[PDB]
Amino acid sequence: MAEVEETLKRIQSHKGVIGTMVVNAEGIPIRTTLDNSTTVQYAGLLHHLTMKAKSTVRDIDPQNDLTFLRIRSKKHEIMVAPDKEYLLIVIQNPCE
Amino acid sequence: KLSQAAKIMERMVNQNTYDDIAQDFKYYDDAADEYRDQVGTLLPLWKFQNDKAKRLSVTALCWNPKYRDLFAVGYGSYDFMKQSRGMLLLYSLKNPSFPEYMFSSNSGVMCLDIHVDHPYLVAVGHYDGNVAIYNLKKPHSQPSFCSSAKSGKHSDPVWQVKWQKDDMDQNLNFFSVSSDGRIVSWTLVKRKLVHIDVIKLKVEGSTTEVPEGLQLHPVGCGTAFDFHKEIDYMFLVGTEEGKIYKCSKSYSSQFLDTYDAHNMSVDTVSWNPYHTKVFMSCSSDWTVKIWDHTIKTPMFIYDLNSAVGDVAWAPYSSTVFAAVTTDGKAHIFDLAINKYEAICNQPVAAKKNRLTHVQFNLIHPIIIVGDDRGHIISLKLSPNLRKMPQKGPAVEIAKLDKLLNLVREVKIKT
Amino acid sequence: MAEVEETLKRLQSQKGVQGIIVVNTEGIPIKSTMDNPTTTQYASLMHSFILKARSTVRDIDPQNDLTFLRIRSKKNEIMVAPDKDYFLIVIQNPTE
Amino acid sequence: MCDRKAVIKNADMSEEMQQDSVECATQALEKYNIEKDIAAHIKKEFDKKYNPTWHCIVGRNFGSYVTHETKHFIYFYLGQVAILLFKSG
Amino acid sequence: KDENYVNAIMQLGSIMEHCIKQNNAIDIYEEYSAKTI
Amino acid sequence: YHMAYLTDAAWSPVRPTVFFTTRMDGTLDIWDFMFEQCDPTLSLKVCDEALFCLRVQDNGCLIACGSQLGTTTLLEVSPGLSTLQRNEKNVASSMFERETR
Amino acid sequence: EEFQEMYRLLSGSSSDCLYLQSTDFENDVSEFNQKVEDLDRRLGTIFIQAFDDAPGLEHAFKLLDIAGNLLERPLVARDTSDKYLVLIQMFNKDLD
Amino acid sequence: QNMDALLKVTRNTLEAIRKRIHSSHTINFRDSNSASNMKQNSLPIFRASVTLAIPNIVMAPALEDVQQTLNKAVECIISVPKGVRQWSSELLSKKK
Amino acid sequence: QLIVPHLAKVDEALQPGLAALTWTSLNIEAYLENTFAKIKDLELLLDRVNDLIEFRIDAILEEMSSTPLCQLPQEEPLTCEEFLQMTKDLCVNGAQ
Repeated sequence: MAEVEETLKRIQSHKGVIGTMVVNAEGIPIRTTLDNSTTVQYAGLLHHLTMKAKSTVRDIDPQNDLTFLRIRSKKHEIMVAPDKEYLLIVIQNPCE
Repeated sequence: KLSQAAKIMERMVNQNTYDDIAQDFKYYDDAADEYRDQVGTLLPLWKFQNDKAKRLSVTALCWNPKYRDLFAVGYGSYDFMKQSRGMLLLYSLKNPSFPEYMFSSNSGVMCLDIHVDHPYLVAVGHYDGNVAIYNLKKPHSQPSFCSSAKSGKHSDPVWQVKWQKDDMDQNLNFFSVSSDGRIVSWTLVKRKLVHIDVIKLKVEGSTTEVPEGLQLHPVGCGTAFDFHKEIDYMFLVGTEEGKIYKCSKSYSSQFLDTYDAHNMSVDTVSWNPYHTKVFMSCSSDWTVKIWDHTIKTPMFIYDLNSAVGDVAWAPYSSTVFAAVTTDGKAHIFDLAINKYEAICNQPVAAKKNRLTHVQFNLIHPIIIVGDDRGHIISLKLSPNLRKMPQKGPAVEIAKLDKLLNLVREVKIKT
Repeated sequence: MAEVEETLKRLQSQKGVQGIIVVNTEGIPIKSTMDNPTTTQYASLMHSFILKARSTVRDIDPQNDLTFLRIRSKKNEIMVAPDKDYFLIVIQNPTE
Repeated sequence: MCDRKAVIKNADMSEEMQQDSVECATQALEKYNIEKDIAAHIKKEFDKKYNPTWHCIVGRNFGSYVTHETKHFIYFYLGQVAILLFKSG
Repeated sequence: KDENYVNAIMQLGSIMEHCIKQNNAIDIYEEYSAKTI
Repeated sequence: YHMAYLTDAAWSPVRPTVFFTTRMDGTLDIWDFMFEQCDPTLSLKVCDEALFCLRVQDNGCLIACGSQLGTTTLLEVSPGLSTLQRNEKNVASSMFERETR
Repeated sequence: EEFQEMYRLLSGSSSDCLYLQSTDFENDVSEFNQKVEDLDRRLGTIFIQAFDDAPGLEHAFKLLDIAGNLLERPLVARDTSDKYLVLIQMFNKDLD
Repeated sequence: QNMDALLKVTRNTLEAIRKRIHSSHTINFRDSNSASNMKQNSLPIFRASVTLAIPNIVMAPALEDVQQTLNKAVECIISVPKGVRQWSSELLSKKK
Repeated sequence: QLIVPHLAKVDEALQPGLAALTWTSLNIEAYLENTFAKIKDLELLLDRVNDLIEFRIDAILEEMSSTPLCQLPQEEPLTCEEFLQMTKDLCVNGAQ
């Protein structure tokens, strides 16, 4: 837990990072650096975007799996990291 | 309608070719330096090359003053009877595989410099005596400004061009030196490249009257020149004859001082970025000489036993400089550590290969070495090569002043 | 036009790039350098994804708009930017 | 009072009860966050005020095909939350 | 409290710390006479 | 001192520093004494006959040159020679006072 | 204002600038004559550049009379001797 | 050049007439669904009235008069090069 | 085609220096000035002819070529009485 939070504070302390949260392979936050209502909306939408990215990987070829996801918009960049049971999603502004 | 998208991915196809390997060299050279006493090593980083300049010599190198990853490379031909076209290429550390901007010239590019206030403007001189001003914002390969016979040019190859502060009418200004002994100030007024002859180089002591009545006065071929850091009018001329002419902008007829520097061609004269009185000279005489502008005699002599192509001061401290030689060896010196020998001497290329130019990145601790076959190699200095001791330029001034005064005390006694 | 096709040839000649497809907003490819059936399922499946990626981002922020999308699978990263009425896909292997 | 502009797309009534739909949806959005209760509050207020049977759809991404009586249907955007109110019964 | 939360954060956080710097060091939005009439 | 007599002139109504001159050799000399003082900025061979009259339009863009043959040439000067530069009057005010002094 | 400050330092000095004692001729006149000749070659350089800027016979002679009473000094006479012959050469060109 | 330029006058005039007459019946469908009564997107060339004259329905003015007057316009367009004197060609096509 | 009499004089200007004259010759300067003057007279011939063709013949031919003989309105549909102006008035005025 101490090493877990040490990396996760380091991720937040990196340049341009707006907020970091962990959503599972189901759609619920675990820890967050934002408020509860904003994170839950971030958790349900981006996880369902993550498995849709995972779906886009497997119908291209079933032997392939998604390992990393960047979503750049007009304002920020959403950075999804898929694992077996967790998604490490980080909001970062590259312009900052 | 895909112009915006294709420009985004062109810049940013170069992500995993940058930051899988840019953070690599941040902590890749932390090895075996706690066991080595005072000898550093040059760490082999990436190699930059293009197919359009395989048979051309790298003749000028200059980092971008704004970007820590972008640098401009010029290609020429030092072989006098193998002259050819000249390439102007810009490489980014983001894209080691492909250069960011390609430019071409009819004559061999032998000098370039990037404006510090305007990193998108590069002034490039050639073998035919033309100086050209390329704009990086324009995607076209043509220079924005270019000298010619009608607009004023050199009749001899241009060997160094250096950007300068704007003139009395707030127009961009840069100076050029060439083998015709003419130091010309080039001014960027509207859409013209106006030329002003500042100093005409002449050789003293060899004005001999041929016995029918004509005096072809000897014209000293100019090779290298750099401006003083603080004094605006102060600059030096490194000549073909092995002489250094201390000169001023306001004195077009009289040199302020003359140093008998070397005995073959002085390739590079540069001022110390911290100490205002220290400049250095290298030549094909195999000796590397350090000088004070108030003293005729050279403070240090370093015989490298191979023709020193280029030298460059490091901007992190005033007592360390680098030298590259035609035998393929890169020499690193530190006066505070070794007043007589190189702290590092590693062959970065082959014996057949002749090194031409060398420069340092401004922030990242990585150097670039040019070549006579167009090769570019990146090399990170070891922590032994960037060892740090209060901070400030006056600290570096006082550090070199103690080294100056000690060698002054050497020459007073010895 | 000339700069657009030069960039397309430059992107195809980039190291590790396996794919370049120009698709409109419906899923129909326009310009492609490869075989059609791999091109078509590349066009159609992520047009379903870009309708989900843009909706998820705009669900988060009404005034935001999707500018870029990275789908890093185990073999490569699906590297693609929408542009007005079109989106241009670059299939680049970063290890190649 | 949030400054969510009522962007009316299709409002098939008179103008008076269009504002009642806007004001009640403003109250429903201020009082509730779950789209269940926002659609519930608009419908239960309209059932009490303008007789059974009303149906309200509240959400951010939905494509709706419903059949509604004349002079008894609105579809509008209040800020970003979309409200589909129609009478059928 | 499950152990699979620990190694997933270490594996993906190594990807995050490597790739956030990839967003930081590279800016994506960085956009580089008188004739006779 | 030119090799030919000077026959007409007209100031630029939009540029205080620009005046135009004519010769008997059909040469229209465009002068601008911030760029070059002792030499004209642009020299034009308008015709092979003697110019006699010269007029400039009020916007400073169009120039009419009349010759000895009763012909008139309409010339559109460059935007650099027909547009007021920033504080060009202030440049002219300083050196006119300096040269008067 | 910079010129006002340096003269204020001389005016505000505790020791008078008009301090006259023994052997003071060799103390400062050798430094004073050095500054006169340095200003002479600086003014001579100004006159030479202005002589090249002189566009005619009468204006060069007016400029010759502007910089008069100093060209009799041998060093600036050597500097201006060539430009007198240049004035000779374009008097020919005006006669032609 | 003068025949070619004059042919460009007639060919641009005749194309402009031909393009204007060639207008679709429903060419105002882009505005609204009731385009039968409203004026078209490109304005209709002619306006007529429909009335009954037992046992026939006669449109006024006559449609045959529209074709004849358009042909008379074409004839006077054809009559335009008759009034233009020609220079520097002996024979183009005037028999043998 | 039309300047071969004068180009023969230009051909009369160049030939003594190409074949008969040598570098040791002392009449080079007379040949230099004779060639320069005849080239200078050729410069005066070229610029006047270029002005009278690039603009004068071409633009007036272009100006009359761009004239539309039928000023087609878009504010009022043409009728039987309206189209008579197109047939008679502006058709004759365009012909003039």
